[PDB]
Amino acid sequence: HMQFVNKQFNYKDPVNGVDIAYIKIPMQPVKAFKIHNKIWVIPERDTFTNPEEGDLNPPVPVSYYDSTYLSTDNEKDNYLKGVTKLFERIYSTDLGRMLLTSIVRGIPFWGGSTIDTELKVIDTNCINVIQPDGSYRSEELNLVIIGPSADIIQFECKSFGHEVLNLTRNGYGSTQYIRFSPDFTFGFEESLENPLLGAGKFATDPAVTLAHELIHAGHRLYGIAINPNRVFKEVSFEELRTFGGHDAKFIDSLQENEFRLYYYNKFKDIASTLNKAKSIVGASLQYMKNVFKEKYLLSEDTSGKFSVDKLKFDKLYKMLTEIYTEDNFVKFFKVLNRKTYLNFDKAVFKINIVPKVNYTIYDGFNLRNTNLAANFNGQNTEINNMNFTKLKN
Ligand SMILES: [Zn+2]
Repeated sequence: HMQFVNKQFNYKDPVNGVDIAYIKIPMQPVKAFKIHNKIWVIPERDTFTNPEEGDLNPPVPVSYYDSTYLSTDNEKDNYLKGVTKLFERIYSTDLGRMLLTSIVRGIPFWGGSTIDTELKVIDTNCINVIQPDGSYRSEELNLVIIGPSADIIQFECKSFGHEVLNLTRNGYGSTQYIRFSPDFTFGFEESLENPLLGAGKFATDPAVTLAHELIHAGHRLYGIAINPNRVFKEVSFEELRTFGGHDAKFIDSLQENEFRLYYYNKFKDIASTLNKAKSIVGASLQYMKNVFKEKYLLSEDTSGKFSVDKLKFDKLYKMLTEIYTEDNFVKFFKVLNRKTYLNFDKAVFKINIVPKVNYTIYDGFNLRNTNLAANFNGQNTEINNMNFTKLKN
């Protein structure tokens, strides 16, 4: 049986109000599946996180629009089993296990109250969960995997903002929503080693596509995201960090080090908010004080802990910013991947990673004991054409 995903959810499965539920994104309800503590999956196209982006009608170099995708319960059960299977694959790694744990730990901070002495949740770091008796109760979560909006292949990580606070960047953190599909993959290129096998089309293992957005999710959960302002003469610092590898030192070790001490200080600001705290709204004040100490790897002192172990911050901060990277995950999955984010994808492939004969948790497309095992022939869209239907812009 499983390990990350508690049970095997079918979309047919009956609402129970706890892990199978109709919810409201903080509008009409959607069935949602709590695959793991703090992590839900919504197998719908995302019409909800954007008040403007409330449609799927076509209006970016590579794009793909189909208003009907993720419409049938047959699609939604598959979408769910895909994300599930992709969750298991990423968790099957020492890297993916550690990052999912940082993500489950990374509970968004209680910086909600105008009141300086008071801890309160921020409304947006919740969903409203309709309990079978036909009533709604707010539940905190860290992560939502949701299906895409109009552009099917527009994968991202977003979060409800604060009227004053930069939640993903002040250390607080915020509930994270990933528009993601295990139902599509993009083509990239590399001509192997056999010096040159011309211009072939390999497919991205969508476990990498998912890993990418989780690393963003982890960044934004620990409120250590880099301002999307910060770019390369034009590519996001946050993306270059997230991709990692040869790209990673395009970001100067100058801003690398100011970014680090800026977050150290926003951690200390957070450790003072707790100590100064004398009240709580809605769990125990101390229980909730100890979840954030667990989160920010806080210390011990009988007067009232307070201290940030600058040595322990360093190990968390780097784990999140410099080890949790797309490149490192590529070495673990042992797949053919982009050698840079500065790439672009060329083609869009319809895939089905659900049937174990198509894709596994341990090898993805590149199945053991087959031709797909050699030379990443699993990911090669010319050889494994039976697992990739090319589509256009
Ligand atoms: Zn990204």
